Amino acid sequence: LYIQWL
Repeated sequence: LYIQWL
C-alpha cells in the first residue's frame, strides 16, 4: 500500500 495526499 502507498497513499499520498498533498
